[PDB]
Parts: sequence; C-alpha cells; structure tokens
Amino acid sequence: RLKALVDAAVQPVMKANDIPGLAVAISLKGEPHYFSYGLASKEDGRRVTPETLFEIGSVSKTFTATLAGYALAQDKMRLDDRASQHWPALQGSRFDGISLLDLATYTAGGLPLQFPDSVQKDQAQIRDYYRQWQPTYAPGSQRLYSNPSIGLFGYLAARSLGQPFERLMEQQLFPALGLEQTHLDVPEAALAQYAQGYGKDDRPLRVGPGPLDAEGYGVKTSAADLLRFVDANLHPERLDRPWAQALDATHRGYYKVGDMTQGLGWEAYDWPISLKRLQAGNSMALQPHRIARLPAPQALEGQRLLNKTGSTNGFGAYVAFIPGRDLGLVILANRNYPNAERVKIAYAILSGL
Repeated sequence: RLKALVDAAVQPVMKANDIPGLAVAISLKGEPHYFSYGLASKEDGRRVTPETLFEIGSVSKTFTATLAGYALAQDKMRLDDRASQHWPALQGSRFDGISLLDLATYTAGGLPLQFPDSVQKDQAQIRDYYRQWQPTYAPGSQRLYSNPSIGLFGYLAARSLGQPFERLMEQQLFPALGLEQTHLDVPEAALAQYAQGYGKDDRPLRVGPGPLDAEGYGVKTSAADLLRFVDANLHPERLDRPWAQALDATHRGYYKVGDMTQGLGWEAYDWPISLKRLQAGNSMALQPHRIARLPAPQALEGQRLLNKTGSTNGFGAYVAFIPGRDLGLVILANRNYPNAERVKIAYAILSGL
C-alpha cells in the first residue's frame, strides 16, 4: 500500500519532468522506508539506490544552520551579535550594523540572491565583497533569499568556533549526527555513488566551485543519510545535549511571509495546508518581501510542516517533516525540476499518510 502511494506520487512526476533518477526516503512512526527509481547515470546504467549521492543545493542551509546552532549552544556566538564581531576584516563596514540573525534569515537589507559573477571562490574577493557592500533598505525589514546572506552566517559561525566551516562539518557535525554518507567534498572512494546531474539536452552537470559554496549549497548526500538528518530533527532529544540544542535552534520561527514562518534554514507551514499554498510558499518571487516579525521567537513544533527545497544546475532536492506526527520525507532527483512538482510528490505522500 505504501509502495502504491509513493509510486502513484513519484511515477507521473518523473515522467512529466523527464527525471532520470529519484530517491525517496520516508520516516514513519520511527521506521525508514526507501523507494528508488531510475538511473543515477544514464550513460553507465547505474540505478538509483538509497546510498546514491545527490547534490541537495540549498537544503545544505539546514546543515549550515545546525552548525550555527552548535556555536549558539556553546555560547561562542549569539544571534543578536553584530556580524563584524566575528570577522575583523569587516570591522568598520556596514556589517557593524547587521546581526547574525539578519544574515541567517535573509533580512540584512538586500544581500542579493547570488554573489555577483565578479566574486570568485577566493577568500580575499569574498572579504572585499562584504567590506564594500551597502544595504538597499533597513536590516530587519525585508526578506530577500540570498546565498551571500546565509553563506556569511555559516562562515561567521565557523569563525566563532575557531576553525574553517568545511573542517567543522567533516570533523564534528557529520559524525555527531551519525552521517557517514554526507560530504562537502566527495572522497574518490565514494565517487561511484555520485549521481550524474542532467540539464538541457541531458548535458551532464555536477556543481563547480563558487564563493561560500560549502555554506550555501555544498552538501552531497544519500536519501538514507538525509533521512537520518530528518530523524535527528524529529528527535533532537536522542543526541548528546549540545547537538540536541543545535538542532532545536533550527526549530525557532522569527517572522512570517505569507503562509511561511522563517527559521534558521527550515521554513515552516501550518499543517494541514492546501497543496497550492505549499507550492506558492516554495515558488517565491525573487523580489524582497516585507516580513511580519513575531513578538517573540516561536517553537516550530506540533501541527506544522518544516521543509526546505534545494537545487543545483543538475539536481533538485526537497525535504519535509511534521514534528507533531513523527513523519519525515526526503525526495532527491538528478534533474533540477520545478519546486511545485517536488511539493506535488511530497504532498501526495504526506496527505496519503
């Protein structure tokens, strides 16, 4: 019956969006279920499994937010810190007037969707980009989804912990969460599991280097590992206490835009909610939106769906969980297919359950 539900949701969307390979992982009342479809690589006929690695794009921001939650748990930073506190190169810049919370929640005052193409993956170019940046509008007022914004949040969280971001993730966070199939830099030994991504004319696409790529979109992981991360989010209380607190920090809402409540990484909706509303919330116009700030930060628990979409040029990921129902869902594909279609699969499954 579960195969029928998941096949009925996935099969027409894979066919309609020409998705070569797609992995589903579901956590249902504490039990994992895997549904694997199609080809990780069309050219060598390698089938998707629950161990296939996919690029998860901006779903990486939920990992970045968890690392920041770990720095918060250790009192190495606070969300009301001025951003420039954690990086002397920014002292005297406009980051003297911008909080870590503003960076995490895309309200620093108009940091753009992407770094300009002039900014290469280079420490000095990234430093100089932030040193010269000036807000378009007041920090704290308007949300504009931004890689530079949450990328700097992750970079500063790493500085507060005294080590590079990529090292902290590999040496501390991934082991603490029991993730052995989750990578920022896939080992040569794991490359056999790395799915091919597909674009226009099935051009092959694996993500290339970019500024603060690890913080914004660096993670490659399996459906089985990303469900382990969802299960850590459903049950933080099972982890050693600093990591329980790190995960809890990503379950705190700061403001509403439309139906969406913005946390660190995670974006939350009331549940139940219509499919069309969940699609609209995940299909954001890329202009700034005025926020409705919450009088106090809100626990993101109970009758809520927490979710995150993420994409690279070759891949399309979606993760969602319902704390109050102990239900988790991962959908990883090796095509960047529309967010609304990813939500269509997920909604069919979550409503079905």
